[PDB]
Amino acid sequence: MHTAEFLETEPTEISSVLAGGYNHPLLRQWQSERQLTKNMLIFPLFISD
Amino acid sequence: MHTAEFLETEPTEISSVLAGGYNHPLLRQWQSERQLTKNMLIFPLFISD
Repeated sequence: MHTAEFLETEPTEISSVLAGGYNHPLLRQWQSERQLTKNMLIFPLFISD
Repeated sequence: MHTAEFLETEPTEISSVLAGGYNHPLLRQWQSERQLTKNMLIFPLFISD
């Protein structure tokens, strides 16, 4: 009978662990190199004669 | 009589002109690599027993 196979793993390498930096909603913001603000927007205007 | 002296100047070099990038209040913001937001603040708390 086909059964789930689990390979022999080695101890986790710290260099592999990145999850600690984006496990929370706030972290999603901290992880952004730049946050979206109102004064960053430029609305186009088509003026007619 | 001591009078104001003005030296002979050469035509302005474009590479000298940087003023066009921060002459307006909004430009002061555009010139910032990162803007200050509320979710960037971390308030310290001293809990007593």
